[PDB]
Amino acid sequence: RSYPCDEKKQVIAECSNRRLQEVPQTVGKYVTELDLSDNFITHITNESFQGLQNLTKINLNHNPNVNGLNITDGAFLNLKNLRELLLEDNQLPQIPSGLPESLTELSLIQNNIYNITKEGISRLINLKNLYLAWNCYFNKVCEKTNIEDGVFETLTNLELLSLSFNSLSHVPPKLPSSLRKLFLSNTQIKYISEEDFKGLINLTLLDLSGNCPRCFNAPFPCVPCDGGASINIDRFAFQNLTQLRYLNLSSTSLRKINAAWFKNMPHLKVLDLEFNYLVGEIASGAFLTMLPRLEILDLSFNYIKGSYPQHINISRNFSKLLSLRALHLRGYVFQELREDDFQPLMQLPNLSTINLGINFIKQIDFKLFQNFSNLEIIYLSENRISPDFEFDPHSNFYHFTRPLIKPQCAAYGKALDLSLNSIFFIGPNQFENLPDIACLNLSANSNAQVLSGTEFSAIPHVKYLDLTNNRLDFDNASALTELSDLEVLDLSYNSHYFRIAGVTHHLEFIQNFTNLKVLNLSHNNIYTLTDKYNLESKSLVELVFSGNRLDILWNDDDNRYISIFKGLKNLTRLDLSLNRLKHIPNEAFLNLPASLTELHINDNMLKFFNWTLLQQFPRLELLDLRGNKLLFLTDSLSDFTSSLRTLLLSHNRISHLPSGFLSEVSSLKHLDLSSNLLKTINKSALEKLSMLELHGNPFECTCDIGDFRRWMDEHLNVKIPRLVDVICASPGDQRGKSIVSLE
Amino acid sequence: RSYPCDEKKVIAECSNRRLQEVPQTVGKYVTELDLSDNFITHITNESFQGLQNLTKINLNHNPNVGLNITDGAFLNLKNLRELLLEDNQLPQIPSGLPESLTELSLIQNNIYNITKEGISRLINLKNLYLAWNCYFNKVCEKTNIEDGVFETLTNLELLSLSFNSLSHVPPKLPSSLRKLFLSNTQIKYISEEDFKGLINLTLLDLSGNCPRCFNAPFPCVPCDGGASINIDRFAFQNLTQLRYLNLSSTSLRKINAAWFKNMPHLKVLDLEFNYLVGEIASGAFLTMLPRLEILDLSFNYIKGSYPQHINISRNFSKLLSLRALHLRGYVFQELREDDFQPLMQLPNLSTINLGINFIKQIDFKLFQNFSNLEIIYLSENRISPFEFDPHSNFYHFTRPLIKPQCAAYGKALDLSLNSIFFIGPNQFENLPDIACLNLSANSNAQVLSGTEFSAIPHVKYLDLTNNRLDFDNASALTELSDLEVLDLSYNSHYFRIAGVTHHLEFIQNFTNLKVLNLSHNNIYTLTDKYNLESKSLVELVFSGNRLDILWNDDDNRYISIFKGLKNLTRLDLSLNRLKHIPNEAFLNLPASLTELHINDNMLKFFNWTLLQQFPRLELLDLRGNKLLFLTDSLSDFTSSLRTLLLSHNRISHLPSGFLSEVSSLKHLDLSSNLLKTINKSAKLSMLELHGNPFECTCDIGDFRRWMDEHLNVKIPRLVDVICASPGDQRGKSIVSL
Ligand SMILES: Nc1nc2c(ncn2[C@@H]2O[C@H](COP(=O)(O)O[C@H]3[C@@H](O)[C@H](n4ccc(=O)[nH]c4=O)O[C@@H]3COP(=O)(O)O)[C@H]3OP(=O)(O)O[C@H]32)c(=O)[nH]1
Ligand SMILES: Nc1nc2c(ncn2[C@@H]2O[C@H](COP(=O)(O)O[C@H]3[C@@H](O)[C@H](n4ccc(=O)[nH]c4=O)O[C@@H]3COP(=O)(O)O)[C@H]3OP(=O)(O)O[C@H]32)c(=O)[nH]1
Ligand SMILES: *[C@@H]1O[C@H](CO)[C@@H](O[C@@H]2O[C@H](CO)[C@@H](O[C@@H]3O[C@H](CO)[C@@H](O)[C@H](O)[C@@H]3O)[C@H](O)[C@H]2NC(C)=O)[C@H](O)[C@H]1NC(C)=O
Ligand SMILES: *[C@@H]1O[C@H](CO)[C@@H](O[C@@H]2O[C@H](CO)[C@@H](O[C@@H]3O[C@H](CO)[C@@H](O)[C@H](O)[C@@H]3O)[C@H](O)[C@H]2NC(C)=O)[C@H](O)[C@H]1NC(C)=O
Ligand SMILES: *[C@@H]1O[C@H](CO)[C@@H](O[C@@H]2O[C@H](CO)[C@@H](O[C@@H]3O[C@H](CO)[C@@H](O)[C@H](O)[C@@H]3O)[C@H](O)[C@H]2NC(C)=O)[C@H](O)[C@H]1NC(C)=O
Ligand SMILES: *[C@@H]1O[C@H](CO)[C@@H](O[C@@H]2O[C@H](CO)[C@@H](O[C@@H]3O[C@H](CO)[C@@H](O)[C@H](O)[C@@H]3O)[C@H](O)[C@H]2NC(C)=O)[C@H](O)[C@H]1NC(C)=O
Ligand SMILES: *[C@@H]1O[C@H](CO)[C@@H](O[C@@H]2O[C@H](CO)[C@@H](O)[C@H](O)[C@H]2NC(C)=O)[C@H](O)[C@H]1NC(C)=O
Ligand SMILES: *[C@@H]1O[C@H](CO)[C@@H](O[C@@H]2O[C@H](CO)[C@@H](O)[C@H](O)[C@H]2NC(C)=O)[C@H](O)[C@H]1NC(C)=O
Ligand SMILES: O=c1ccn([C@@H]2O[C@H](CO)[C@@H](O)[C@H]2O)c(=O)[nH]1
Ligand SMILES: O=c1ccn([C@@H]2O[C@H](CO)[C@@H](O)[C@H]2O)c(=O)[nH]1
Ligand SMILES: *[C@@H]1O[C@H](CO)[C@@H](O)[C@H](O)[C@H]1NC(C)=O
Ligand SMILES: *[C@@H]1O[C@H](CO)[C@@H](O)[C@H](O)[C@H]1NC(C)=O
Ligand SMILES: *[C@@H]1O[C@H](CO)[C@@H](O)[C@H](O)[C@H]1NC(C)=O
Ligand SMILES: *[C@@H]1O[C@H](CO)[C@@H](O)[C@H](O)[C@H]1NC(C)=O
Ligand SMILES: *[C@@H]1O[C@H](CO)[C@@H](O)[C@H](O)[C@H]1NC(C)=O
Ligand SMILES: *[C@@H]1O[C@H](CO)[C@@H](O)[C@H](O)[C@H]1NC(C)=O
Ligand SMILES: *[C@@H]1O[C@H](CO)[C@@H](O)[C@H](O)[C@H]1NC(C)=O
Ligand SMILES: *[C@@H]1O[C@H](CO)[C@@H](O)[C@H](O)[C@H]1NC(C)=O
Ligand SMILES: *[C@@H]1O[C@H](CO)[C@@H](O)[C@H](O)[C@H]1NC(C)=O
Ligand SMILES: *[C@@H]1O[C@H](CO)[C@@H](O)[C@H](O)[C@H]1NC(C)=O
Repeated sequence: RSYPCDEKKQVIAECSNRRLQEVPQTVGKYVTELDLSDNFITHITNESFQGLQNLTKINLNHNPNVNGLNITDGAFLNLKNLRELLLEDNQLPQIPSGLPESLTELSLIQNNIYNITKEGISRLINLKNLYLAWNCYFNKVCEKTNIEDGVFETLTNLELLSLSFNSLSHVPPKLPSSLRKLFLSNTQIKYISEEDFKGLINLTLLDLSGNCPRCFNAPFPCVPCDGGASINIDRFAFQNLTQLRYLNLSSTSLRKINAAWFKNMPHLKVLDLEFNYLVGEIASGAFLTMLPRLEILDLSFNYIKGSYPQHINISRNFSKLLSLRALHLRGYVFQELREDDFQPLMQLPNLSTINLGINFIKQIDFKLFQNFSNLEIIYLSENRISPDFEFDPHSNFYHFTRPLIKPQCAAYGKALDLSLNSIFFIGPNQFENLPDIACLNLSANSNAQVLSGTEFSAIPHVKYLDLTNNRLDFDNASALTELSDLEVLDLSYNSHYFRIAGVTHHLEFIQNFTNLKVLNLSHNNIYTLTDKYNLESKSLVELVFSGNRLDILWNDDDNRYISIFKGLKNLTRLDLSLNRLKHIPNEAFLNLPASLTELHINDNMLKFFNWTLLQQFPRLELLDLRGNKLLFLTDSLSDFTSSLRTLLLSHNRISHLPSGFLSEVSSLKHLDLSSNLLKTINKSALEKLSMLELHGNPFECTCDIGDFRRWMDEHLNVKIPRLVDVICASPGDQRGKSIVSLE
Repeated sequence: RSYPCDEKKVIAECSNRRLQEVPQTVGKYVTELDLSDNFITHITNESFQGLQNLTKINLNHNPNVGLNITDGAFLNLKNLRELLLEDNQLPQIPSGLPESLTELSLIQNNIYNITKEGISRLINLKNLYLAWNCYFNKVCEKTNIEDGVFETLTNLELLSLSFNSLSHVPPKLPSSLRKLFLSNTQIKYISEEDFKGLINLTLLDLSGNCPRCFNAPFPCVPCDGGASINIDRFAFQNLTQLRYLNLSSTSLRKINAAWFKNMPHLKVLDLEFNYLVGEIASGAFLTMLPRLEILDLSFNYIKGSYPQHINISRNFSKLLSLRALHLRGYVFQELREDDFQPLMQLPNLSTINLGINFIKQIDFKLFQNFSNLEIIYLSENRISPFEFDPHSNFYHFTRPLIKPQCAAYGKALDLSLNSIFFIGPNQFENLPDIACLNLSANSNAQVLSGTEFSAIPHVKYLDLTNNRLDFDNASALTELSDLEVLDLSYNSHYFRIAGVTHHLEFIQNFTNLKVLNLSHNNIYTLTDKYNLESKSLVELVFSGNRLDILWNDDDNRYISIFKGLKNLTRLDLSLNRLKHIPNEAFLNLPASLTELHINDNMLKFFNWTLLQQFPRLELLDLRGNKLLFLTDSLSDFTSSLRTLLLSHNRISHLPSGFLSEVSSLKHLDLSSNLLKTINKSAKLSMLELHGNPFECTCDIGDFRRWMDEHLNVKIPRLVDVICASPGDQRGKSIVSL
């Protein structure tokens, strides 16, 4: 049984974030990939891996976690098959000397390396990917980056070079022509000469973002080119970049795009022009002629500060972008979207996504979207429609790359996102002349209206409706029923009226949906309903009821809600967490749908749980009771269940395991007992279980512990994670140490 | 040193201490004993034997999480006046309670039988509480009141019987009564005989008898066919001294004016939760109330009905003494000027409350034409551009409608929890001279520009919390020259977004601004001006923001973010995720500070030597962090520090000399840390140590010795200052060795 790492085959040794002080000498001979990131390793020497000649990869990132990792000349030199070596965030002062010449990936992102030397690098002929980003940047106290002449020239298999967020001042000379991707973002390069990318006939990606940056409102310390000038790109800079697919020129202070940049660039797929000053160019846009194969165009945050124009001015020459799939125009900042303003786009055959987030737009003429060929995502979030390093070095710096629309919503069809606006009620004609919308997000519009069964009549086929973070007033039982096809409904965070005991709350409308599969009512603080105390639906499969007040609903002095979930005949998944529950009336538990396969009651305050009532739940596979105050287990659990696969009891107050509880239920694969109060496990508990969790428990590590230890050896198919977290509370000398390490 | 209680001046506070039974170590000299919320299971004549000067006993909520009392167990207690036995699941009144009893509370038990044997022996009772013994869907018997049981109680002033099944006003009540409480007692009928003889009654509560049950937040049984309570027209005839009358939720559709004939001093009339819409618009009984100060007609809405207007009878103009009119939940669309006519000449009408009416429009000019409103309460409308506490009102909350700190300044207008998502140019035309304005929770997303409040320029307290304000203009709120308190908490919406502007410059422009709250805005980036500046400002709350990011190691722009706050005495930096504070950032905090909070962050280290630049610093709060050790040189860094809070850190060892370092140091909190000892080595008035894991061997004795030799050093919760080790000491307070 491996220690300290968790070893598997897919041979990986997961060994991260385990407070290891030195490289463990206890790693299998057979491991090919070792991860020791986020540990406290302070030294590496020609000893540190002596056992492990079959190592293809070592991750040593972020050591030591909260001064600097200390690597000896040739410490890795003995590792003949070492391919990928990650050394990020290790406060290195130089590139380690004597690296094995077999390397293909080297990463030194986020260290203190300001000298890139032949001695360090030139001998590594097999390097494919080399990452030196983020060594000198912002107001980090650091030197200008010295790149020794010809250091890269010998790297003739190098496909990816990244030097971003270093002070370079000039594109380094003598780059090998093997290069496919070249990242030089935020490098302080003012000027790009015809010579800089001369040879690079294989380049597919070039990133010159952040050189001559647009600094207004920068969320980082930002230094403009003198006068706020744009980057200066020679007319012929890109001449031989025939294979370029991706070009990032975000925040280079462009007022003018040169069309001839693109003359020899027939395969260009992505042009990123965020954070420039391109309002003028968006109105003119000759360069657009040059880009009929472009799929993605990001023109976000090019606004003129202070200027809030009536309309957006889009060149007719947008019509020429025949391959365009997505257009991003956040942050142009304009008051009104009129049908004609988007004419140049209405015939683009493959234009699927339009993103106008964050434009402070007050009005939109929605009939305009109809006229589009093929829109699948209309993203209008964040407008004014009405009735220890801050930046991840492995992320895009200029936007977020999460999907615009949850995938679960977009699978249903056309998507319209009106989240984070001011649509505080939906009027009669609000959704008029819209397309057949299937996925609709109205989250956080502070919508306080009484829905009544007509508001979505124009878009009756909505299948996924996100109404979270509003303040909806449920005083009408026809609400939403115009949506016969509704499958998913998200009503989380509409507490506003639910908190007020004296106003009606009608949730009757739920029964009227033929196809409703998932319903989210979390964080609504539900403690009182009007007239009908029961949730009913023949359809519903999942109910999420976390963060309401079942403590008040199932209070011992009130019977009204004793069956609140019973009418949910089709239910398999129920979540009752964060309901302040101290106990559940037996009658109320036995009234939970008998169809349940998955029940969560975690993060309440349960002192007692009545295990026997499980008998009314033949199909129950998973039971989550984490984060309650549970004191003991039943000793005959298999009397009460034959289905239970996963039982979670982390973070309770269990001090004893009953007689043979390990082998109590055959069906139990996964049992979680971590962060409880076990000081041992007697032979008593001995007499299909894949995983058993035990970390956090205060173990008494005397010879009383030997029974279980023996058990661990006799059942190595029972996985016990985090063995370094399965710790002796006592005795004094054994305190801190893993139970697994003492004789 | 008292144990296990904390004795004061002579009051033994001994509640919530996990006591299995009454402690036998109670100071013999104690008057009041609090043992509420322990796990006590039995009381005998043995329990309180040694204590004879007992005025009062509290044993509520025992055992907490079945209180057996023996007959006559309290008999030996010759001076016992007050006895609290709430929430003990008693099956009967206990027998043999002493005669000296002036106050008995038996709220929340299982007592269904009120007996002479229990009660009639208690000649001296002023106050008797028997409420909440059988109610709702509790399994309980109808309540038996033995005939005449209260007859002998001729000093009885308060009798509370609410929330029990009575069905009739028990007969034969001592005429001493000032206050009779009979809410939710299932009494359909009030006869002429029921009160007749109670000539000193100032208060009568008949609420919840024949309840209005629609949308009730509790299991609710109406009288047959929604019928009203039946009150005999001479039922209140000899109730000449009545000041408070509660008829909430009695299903009244009609009020008999003549109930108020002999009652010309009624001050409070509660008519919540009935059906008095017609009565409100006709209302002869409004003539019979010339001294009435507070009238509550809330929640008399007709369900479904949502009328254009509110119909207020002319006769409201006879309510000459009216100070506060509560008209929640009438439910209607539009408040016109003509509709509040009757109200305009009432000289003392200071408070008008229309919360929760779903109102869409108001003619704000109508409030001018009143004689002297101090409080216009319009929260929770549609304006645009055991569950229950047995010591609270059942039908409304009793907290001030407007926070006292805001009302203190003058006329107040509360428009919270509406949909005023921007303030238009006339939103505040025709208003009185408002001094306190609440616009919280309106989802207002506007760019304030220094003109929106011109029509009410003397606002001194402005609550704009829970909005989504867009700070894109340095002149925001600058028309309010008199502004003293500005609360902008919970306006994260746009501060989240790196790409839009965030202009806080406007703050320097106020001569008289004292308090600024910017909590929970997740502020991490600001536009152009990176500094907060004010000559006047005295307190800044900045909790719930991102100083971890503002003060990041690779950015210098915010290193002086608070320096320009030259007059500042209180600064809150809690909940900012700070793992460490740059030294140059700390030194840049205003030197005027007297109080600094940096609790609930994640600090591993603290540069104590930095305290030399803060010579007026009295309170330093570092609770809920990850500090691993204290300086050993504190005397050298500060001579001003009185309170030092380190609760909930990871401190393992107390530095030699620490306990006698500092002269200014009154109060030191080290509860919930990792102290195993306080070795001999290590103005002091209080020292908190509960929650630490002490080694309870002989090493500990030097500290015990220390405790004895300094009784002037309070150490609360000694019950909770527990041993972790060794195995035979685990569990035991460190005094009990
Ligand atoms: N460019 C951009 N993208 C944003 C923005 N806000 C959200 N996003 C989303 O990032 C996601 C990643 O976009 P990004 O353009 O940064 O990177 C793309 C594009 O550069 C590129 N791509 C993607 C699609 C395509 O048709 N052609 C193409 O070249 O492949 C990357 C991987 O993204 P994937 O599409 O596989 O998730 C997109 O998923 P999205 O359709 O929901 O809108 C995108 C934003 O402001 N700008
Ligand atoms: N009656 C009533 N009061 C409500 C309601 N909602 C909030 N409140 C507030 O609770 C508070 C308590 O009022 P309530 O009528 O329940 O009880 C009063 C009144 O019954 C009575 N009183 C108060 C003032 C007075 O002039 N005359 C008078 O008889 O003494 C009690 C204590 O008041 P306090 O000392 O807390 O101000 C008031 O302080 P408030 O001015 O903000 O408006 C009140 C509500 O819906 N109804
Ligand atoms: C400028 O524009 C280009 C957009 O083409 C950006 O390149 C993209 O950079 C991200 C972040 O490093 C890369 O994503 C990462 O990819 C690796 C490898 O597959 C994976 O380990 C990470 O988790 C993450 O997915 C992405 O590959 C890359 N795009 C392409 C086509 O290679 C560039 O980041 C932009 N520059 C800045 C500063 O925003
Ligand atoms: C309201 O509850 C719904 C339903 O539970 C939440 O949406 C669901 O969120 C879960 C994860 O939180 C999604 O499951 C995940 O699927 C992904 C991708 O396939 C998988 O990688 C994850 O391990 C996980 O299984 C689930 O698909 C999603 N369901 C739907 C229908 O969208 C929702 O987040 C809740 N709303 C709020 C505001 O919290
Ligand atoms: C019916 O209306 C009357 C209006 O007076 C309400 O009477 C009030 O009842 C509350 C609830 O206990 C009393 O509050 C208590 O005041 C005493 C003062 O010594 C204090 O010790 C308690 O902690 C508690 O705060 C309040 O005094 C009382 N008002 C008067 C003038 O006595 C009554 O509660 C209403 N009934 C229901 C069921 O809501
Ligand atoms: C925004 O910050 C202000 C200033 O901290 C908060 O208002 C202040 O709230 C405290 C209590 O948290 C008040 O002090 C308390 O006063 C009461 C009554 O005098 C007293 O009983 C307490 O012992 C304590 O002294 C303080 O007066 C009050 N300040 C003002 C100017 O009203 C405010 O609550 C914060 N807002 C939010 C939404 O968190
Ligand atoms: C509806 O719009 C809201 C608001 O933008 C989306 O909420 C975001 O969701 C992502 C992923 O769930 C989170 O990481 C963000 O934190 C959320 N933002 C906020 C402000 O809450 C929501 O996901 C959208 N719904 C769908 C179905 O796409
Ligand atoms: C402004 O309006 C809101 C209306 O809710 C008040 O916020 C409430 O404050 C009370 C008293 O502190 C709290 O107990 C409530 O929980 C708060 N409710 C909400 C929804 O936040 C606020 O106090 C009012 N401000 C002033 C100055 O009176
Ligand atoms: O927007 C509105 C308008 C009126 N009502 C009415 O107010 C009462 C209490 O909520 C109910 O009868 C309901 O009809 C609402 O709930 N919401
Ligand atoms: O409501 C608005 C309208 C426009 N802008 C403008 O948008 C840009 C980014 O915030 C800035 O120039 C600002 O003037 C806003 O910030 N908020
Ligand atoms: C790191 O360790 C090496 C030897 O292992 C030593 O020569 C060197 O001085 C150390 N450097 C630091 C800064 O610890
Ligand atoms: C673009 O849309 C056309 C139809 O207008 C379709 O034939 C073609 O397959 C689409 N192109 C891609 C790459 O999806
Ligand atoms: C629901 O609202 C509609 C629209 O006004 C109305 O016709 C209907 O009567 C309402 N139904 C209920 C349950 O009140
Ligand atoms: C909703 O379903 C119920 C049947 O349970 C029915 O009474 C009602 O008319 C339905 N309303 C709509 C709009 O489908
Ligand atoms: C029950 O749930 C299943 C999904 O597992 C679904 O196919 C079916 O429609 C549901 N039953 C009814 C009556 O809707
Ligand atoms: C109004 O209040 C004042 C001051 O408390 C009081 O003296 C006066 O009698 C009241 N006026 C009336 C008409 O009740
Ligand atoms: C703030 O907005 C007002 C109103 O639009 C305008 O007059 C003023 O110039 C603005 N001030 C700033 C700081 O831009
Ligand atoms: C606020 O004060 C600053 C300088 O202290 C000044 O620049 C600005 O014009 C002032 N604004 C207003 C609206 O008074
Ligand atoms: C500083 O605060 C104190 C107390 O509020 C006050 O006396 C003084 O006016 C303030 N100073 C200035 C310059 O506003
Ligand atoms: C504390 O700050 C002072 C002043 O900057 C500095 O001299 C000292 O080194 C700091 N000490 C620690 C513990 O960092």
